[PDB]
Amino acid sequence: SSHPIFHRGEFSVCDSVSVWVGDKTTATDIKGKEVMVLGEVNINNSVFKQYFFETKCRDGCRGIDSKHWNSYCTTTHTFVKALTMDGKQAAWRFIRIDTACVCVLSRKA
Amino acid sequence: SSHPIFHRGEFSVCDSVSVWVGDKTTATDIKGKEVMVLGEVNINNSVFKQYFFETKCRDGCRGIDSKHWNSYCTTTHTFVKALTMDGKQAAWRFIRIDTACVCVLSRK
Amino acid sequence: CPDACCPHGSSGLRCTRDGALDSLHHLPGAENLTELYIENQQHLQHLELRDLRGLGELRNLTIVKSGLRFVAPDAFHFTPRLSRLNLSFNALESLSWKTVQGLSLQELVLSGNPLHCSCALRWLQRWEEEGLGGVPEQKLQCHGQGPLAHMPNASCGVPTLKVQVPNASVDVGDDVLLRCQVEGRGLEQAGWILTELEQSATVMKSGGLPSLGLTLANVTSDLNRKNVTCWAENDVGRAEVSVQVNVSFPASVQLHTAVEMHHWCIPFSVDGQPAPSLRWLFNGSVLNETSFIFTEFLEPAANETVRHGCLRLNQPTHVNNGNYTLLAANPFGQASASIMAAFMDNP
Amino acid sequence: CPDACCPHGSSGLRCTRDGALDSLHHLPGAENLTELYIENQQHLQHLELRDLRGLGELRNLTIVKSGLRFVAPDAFHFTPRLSRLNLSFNALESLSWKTVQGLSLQELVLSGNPLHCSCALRWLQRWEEEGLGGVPEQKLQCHGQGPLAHMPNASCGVPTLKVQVPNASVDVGDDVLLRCQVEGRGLEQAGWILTELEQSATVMKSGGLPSLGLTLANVTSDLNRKNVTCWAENDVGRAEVSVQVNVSFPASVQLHTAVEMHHWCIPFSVDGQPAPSLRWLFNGSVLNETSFIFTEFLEPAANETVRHGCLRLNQPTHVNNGNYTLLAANPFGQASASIMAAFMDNP
Ligand SMILES: *[C@@H]1O[C@H](CO)[C@@H](O[C@H]2O[C@H](CO)[C@@H](O[C@@H]3O[C@H](CO)[C@@H](O)[C@H](O)[C@@H]3O)[C@H](O)[C@H]2NC(C)=O)[C@H](O)[C@H]1NC(C)=O
Ligand SMILES: *[C@@H]1O[C@H](CO)[C@@H](O[C@H]2O[C@H](CO)[C@@H](O[C@@H]3O[C@H](CO)[C@@H](O)[C@H](O)[C@@H]3O)[C@H](O)[C@H]2NC(C)=O)[C@H](O)[C@H]1NC(C)=O
Ligand SMILES: *[C@@H]1O[C@H](CO)[C@@H](O[C@H]2O[C@H](CO)[C@@H](O[C@@H]3O[C@H](CO)[C@@H](O)[C@H](O)[C@@H]3O)[C@H](O)[C@H]2NC(C)=O)[C@H](O)[C@H]1NC(C)=O
Ligand SMILES: *[C@@H]1O[C@H](CO)[C@@H](O[C@H]2O[C@H](CO)[C@@H](O[C@H]3O[C@H](CO)[C@@H](O)[C@H](O)[C@@H]3O)[C@H](O)[C@H]2NC(C)=O)[C@H](O)[C@H]1NC(C)=O
Ligand SMILES: *[C@@H]1O[C@H](CO)[C@@H](O[C@H]2O[C@H](CO)[C@@H](O[C@H]3O[C@H](CO)[C@@H](O)[C@H](O)[C@@H]3O)[C@H](O)[C@H]2NC(C)=O)[C@H](O)[C@H]1NC(C)=O
Ligand SMILES: *[C@H]1O[C@H](CO)[C@@H](O[C@H]2O[C@H](CO)[C@@H](O[C@@H]3O[C@H](CO)[C@@H](O)[C@H](O)[C@@H]3O)[C@H](O)[C@H]2NC(C)=O)[C@H](O)[C@H]1NC(C)=O
Ligand SMILES: *[C@H]1O[C@H](CO)[C@@H](O[C@H]2O[C@H](CO)[C@@H](O[C@@H]3O[C@H](CO)[C@@H](O)[C@H](O)[C@@H]3O)[C@H](O)[C@H]2NC(C)=O)[C@H](O)[C@H]1NC(C)=O
Ligand SMILES: *[C@H]1O[C@H](CO)[C@@H](O[C@H]2O[C@H](CO)[C@@H](O[C@@H]3O[C@H](CO)[C@@H](O)[C@H](O)[C@@H]3O)[C@H](O)[C@H]2NC(C)=O)[C@H](O)[C@H]1NC(C)=O
Ligand SMILES: *[C@H]1O[C@H](CO)[C@@H](O[C@H]2O[C@H](CO)[C@@H](O[C@H]3O[C@H](CO)[C@@H](O)[C@H](O)[C@@H]3O)[C@H](O)[C@H]2NC(C)=O)[C@H](O)[C@H]1NC(C)=O
Ligand SMILES: *[C@H]1O[C@H](CO)[C@@H](O[C@H]2O[C@H](CO)[C@@H](O[C@H]3O[C@H](CO)[C@@H](O)[C@H](O)[C@@H]3O)[C@H](O)[C@H]2NC(C)=O)[C@H](O)[C@H]1NC(C)=O
Ligand SMILES: *[C@@H]1O[C@H](CO)[C@@H](O[C@H]2O[C@H](CO)[C@@H](O)[C@H](O)[C@H]2NC(C)=O)[C@H](O)[C@H]1NC(C)=O
Ligand SMILES: *[C@@H]1O[C@H](CO)[C@@H](O[C@H]2O[C@H](CO)[C@@H](O)[C@H](O)[C@H]2NC(C)=O)[C@H](O)[C@H]1NC(C)=O
Repeated sequence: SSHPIFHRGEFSVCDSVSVWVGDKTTATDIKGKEVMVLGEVNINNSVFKQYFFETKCRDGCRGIDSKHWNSYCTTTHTFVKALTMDGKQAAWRFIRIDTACVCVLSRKA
Repeated sequence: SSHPIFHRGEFSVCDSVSVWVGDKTTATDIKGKEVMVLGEVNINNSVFKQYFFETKCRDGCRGIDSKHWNSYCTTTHTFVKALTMDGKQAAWRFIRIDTACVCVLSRK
Repeated sequence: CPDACCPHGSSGLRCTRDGALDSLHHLPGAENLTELYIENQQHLQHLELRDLRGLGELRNLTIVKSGLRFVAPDAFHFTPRLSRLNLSFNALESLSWKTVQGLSLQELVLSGNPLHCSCALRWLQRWEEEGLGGVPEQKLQCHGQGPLAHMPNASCGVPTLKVQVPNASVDVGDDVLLRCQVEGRGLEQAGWILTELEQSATVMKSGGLPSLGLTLANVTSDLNRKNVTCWAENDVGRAEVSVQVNVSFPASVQLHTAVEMHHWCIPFSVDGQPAPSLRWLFNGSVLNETSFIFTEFLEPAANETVRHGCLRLNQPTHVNNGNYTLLAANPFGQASASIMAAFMDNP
Repeated sequence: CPDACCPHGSSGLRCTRDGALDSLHHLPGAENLTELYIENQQHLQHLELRDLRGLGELRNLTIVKSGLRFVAPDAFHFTPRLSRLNLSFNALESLSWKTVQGLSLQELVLSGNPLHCSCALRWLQRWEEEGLGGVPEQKLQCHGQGPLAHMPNASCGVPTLKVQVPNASVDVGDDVLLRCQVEGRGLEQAGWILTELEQSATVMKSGGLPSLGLTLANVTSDLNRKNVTCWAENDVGRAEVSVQVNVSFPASVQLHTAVEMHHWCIPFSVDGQPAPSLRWLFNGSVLNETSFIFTEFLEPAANETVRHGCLRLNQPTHVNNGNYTLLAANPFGQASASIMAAFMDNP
């Protein structure tokens, strides 16, 4: 840990972790409604296991001027198409999934 | 107008902008290979024109302690599945798209 | 000067010898000074405001060695600062409470003094435990003797304080009468404090000492969020308690054009008392708040009934584009405000 | 004292009159002083360092009105500071350059002086244009007269300098010999400057004035990035020029555990002279860098051939998990280092 980079490197303000999520069963759609997420999908005769690339906060932010600001890191989302279920309606709908971790700024005093 | 929120609300260190991209024709796959994106796809029925939700940096960062840190905002990505032409055949592959705008720190 | 005083050198008037104040106010030499040494003096029995009649900027006052038996709760009224006051080796039977009156007095010597322990000394008592005026180290005790910085404790108390507001809610242009009942066994002065009640006609003096009448006539709404306090001073300390009015007026509401911060926000401002209940409508139909679309209030400001906040949208899409109506309701009816918001285009 | 000097008040020695320094060095009273006023005397012709024999912190020195005419490059050598030097109204024909030797002198008065304009005043020339020592306003002019702060300009210059490195490359344990050619007309002193060559055996004195010979024998790699400079001083000014050596040795290389920061990074450190060309392998095969996976060098540190950096990976997935190999190559051959990196568990 004596490498210069541990000092002169480019750092994140908020630390994240990225994983493949494949056990997702529920999610909320573009309308904010809780919908069911299937585990496989049929894209042109080819059965696919539904997987998602998700990034979330690694559970105040780094480099912030704490004299003047309260702050914290938080997980933000993206909308991605997915085979879901609303009744006997299997559909190709956009759902909400973790995609980044950003710093939320807040003035103090 | 002057509303208390412009002072007491929760702001971003970096400003972004979300849009819906439906004219994407190329993208890079997970192998970093450049691939062709189908304008449409179809599930055992009619066709869904392929659209993507993207967020990039909106034209240093806010609230940074400029005494010890340099900083800049930059667009990060995410991997999303998509109907692509691998340079040989049609396939469901993960492509790289803009997904957020974050702050990058560098010591002074 | 010199003749019976003023040696020292710097900012100092030194007369450690004998009475000579009978003419130290007419032609002393310099109204200013900073230290006065009056250790040792036959006369000078009652120290009063008339004895320090000389607007000074003194920090050290020594009145040890003298007759000084009484010190009218006033004396040090002239000298604003005062950090050290030495009244030791004297003939003081007690030191009134007011006496000090927060002078940031850093050192207070009350010694070799008769010092008969009354309730009126609990303050001294406290200054000890609190360890404040630099009392502790002196080992003060009680005259006649029931000896010291020990002492019956709970039998001594400040006064008790209740203020009965009217039973019934209030509406603008009413009268509101109320009483301040002080119960204790000290018993000295009393009086209400009105912190700027320009918006109403007040009428007090409606009482003596068991109860203090106060009435606010032809009450406006600008009575809201305004402390109405009452006094009390017993033979050792003071208690003041303060209530509020709450007068009622109709809801008012306004929306501001949606803006994008960390989350999107439709800024709102609402007034009314009772405070209105908020309700949103999206395109004329009720909007159910969820963890992504919810109403949020900022911290309430002091002395105001008006509330500020946001309809908060966590990454809304074109599907959230539309007309947002905020409904504010209280017992007088309902106020309404609407706004068009577009967070995203929608092919 | 008093007798002919020492009045003033603060750290001042004032003798505005005839010279009497003969005993102002043996038993003056205080070697300390800050202002010296000698704007009047009968002697004082040759001012040398001896005339100032006496450690002191002087900021103002007045030697106007006197007789001085020859001030050898040394004088004020003692007073390290000195901000204002007034030598006006004298006999000084010319003032040697080296005199000031960057003493931060803020004000320099030279005037009513014969001031024969020479090349040996191009320095005051500069000082006037550059507007440095508060020369401008004085309106100095030449003695005999070819009048002033005008003056043939191109006919005065500093000496020229080239230093010839061995034309052929070098390898460790060789003899590196070289000459420093100073070409001009003023012609005074010369001499190399070695910035610590503790790792090599230097051999100088091999030159006179037209050339200065310097040879390093049995040369270690610790010669790299160590400035080798040489002097030059004409009758008016100084020029130093410096070159370097570059001794070659084989490539060395190491990789560190991959670390996730903003971007993932496989840190690396590589040395070698000549500096090696780099190439990466992923699982034994060529890895072609992209906009998302590329090599990035940190800024090279002071005098050290070693380079540090990272193979930067912009949001790599499990498909990037594997063995990463860095290959450092130069004339001597090639060094290699490998490391396994896991960025994400696979499905
Ligand atoms: C006089 O009018 C006041 C203004 O409408 C009213 O305010 C109070 O309302 C309730 C009373 O129980 C309380 O509000 C709570 O505050 C806590 C935090 O302090 C919250 O966690 C909770 O959700 C709720 O908001 C407060 O006591 C106070 N709130 C305000 C508006 O500041 C009084 O109730 C009312 N009293 C009289 C004399 O009728
Ligand atoms: C003898 O030692 C030299 C030390 O000064 C050294 O020179 C080299 O300097 C750097 C690497 O150390 C490189 O220069 C490049 O220059 C280009 C154009 O300015 C830049 O775009 C690039 O980033 C880099 O700075 C070269 O490797 C080399 N520079 C030269 C002289 O071309 C060498 O080891 C050697 N130099 C000689 C005399 O050949
Ligand atoms: C990344 O790949 C490297 C080469 O493919 C590999 O380098 C070395 O791996 C091990 C030790 O780290 C050694 O391999 C052995 O070499 C002996 C001698 O030839 C053989 O008898 C034996 O069968 C085995 O191959 C070598 O030092 C070298 N590999 C070779 C043979 O080229 C790295 O180890 C690898 N990264 C890691 C550390 O997993
Ligand atoms: C009349 O004057 C003020 C309002 O105009 C009120 O004051 C008080 O304000 C706060 C209440 O929000 C009191 O409590 C704060 O301090 C305590 C420390 O004892 C903390 O726990 C915390 O910070 C509380 O928020 C303060 O004690 C007091 N402020 C002052 C002047 O020091 C006052 O209450 C009001 N009269 C009443 C009771 O109606
Ligand atoms: C021999 O001495 C030093 C090596 O130990 C060299 O130094 C240089 O340092 C940097 C170049 O890396 C430069 O610093 C000067 O320039 C900057 C930018 O213009 C200014 O901030 C300031 O004027 C710095 O002093 C110079 O190139 C040089 N520094 C100086 C002026 O000594 C040095 O270059 C080398 N000898 C030479 C001159 O070749
Ligand atoms: C007001 O008068 C007080 C008494 O006159 C004075 O108390 C102090 O008195 C002197 C300071 O001059 C000190 O006491 C000394 O004690 C030693 C024994 O240790 C004796 O030998 C000596 O003669 C003198 O009495 C103490 O500093 C203190 N007295 C004690 C011991 O409690 C107050 O300080 C004074 N108030 C002020 C600051 O104006
Ligand atoms: C989003 O929908 C709102 C409807 O709730 C709309 O409110 C207003 O709409 C119009 C223009 O402001 C007005 O509507 C009136 O409706 C009465 C009903 O009897 C008619 O008689 C009258 O002629 C008029 O059409 C009102 O100002 C108001 N509607 C009411 C009464 O609630 C918002 O305007 C709309 N978004 C926006 C700001 O365009
Ligand atoms: C070093 O000694 C210099 C000689 O005494 C001195 O020169 C200056 O002397 C006074 C300073 O107050 C000024 O003289 C002027 O003379 C003109 C001509 O009559 C007057 O019109 C004007 O009112 C003023 O008296 C000048 O500033 C200057 N005079 C000259 C050329 O000798 C230097 O100032 C002194 N260096 C320092 C420490 O500043
Ligand atoms: C009234 O008179 C003075 C008003 O400023 C004060 O006195 C004191 O001043 C300082 C306070 O710590 C102390 O003096 C010592 O320090 C000074 C400063 O270095 C020195 O001259 C020397 O060491 C002094 O002994 C003393 O506490 C006291 N001054 C003295 C020695 O008379 C103070 O506010 C009050 N005087 C008192 C103590 O009654
Ligand atoms: C050399 O000795 C002293 C310097 O160590 C000189 O002194 C003076 O110093 C400055 C100028 O150098 C004078 O001016 C100060 O005050 C002005 C206010 O008008 C400000 O602009 C600023 O603070 C300046 O620094 C001082 O007035 C004076 N010092 C004193 C005694 O206060 C001294 O003049 C010089 N001797 C000579 C004449 O050779
Ligand atoms: C009376 O003086 C005592 C000092 O002993 C104060 O301390 C209290 O400490 C405890 C509080 O939890 C209890 O022991 C008592 O309340 C009290 N101590 C006793 C026995 O007196 C106390 O605050 C003082 N009481 C008053 C007048 O406030
Ligand atoms: C000789 O005098 C000339 C007079 O111009 C000097 O030229 C410089 O003049 C300015 C400096 O005060 C600047 O404009 C430049 O540094 C330079 N003029 C240009 C732009 O060429 C010159 O430096 C002096 N020294 C010699 C002999 O070169």
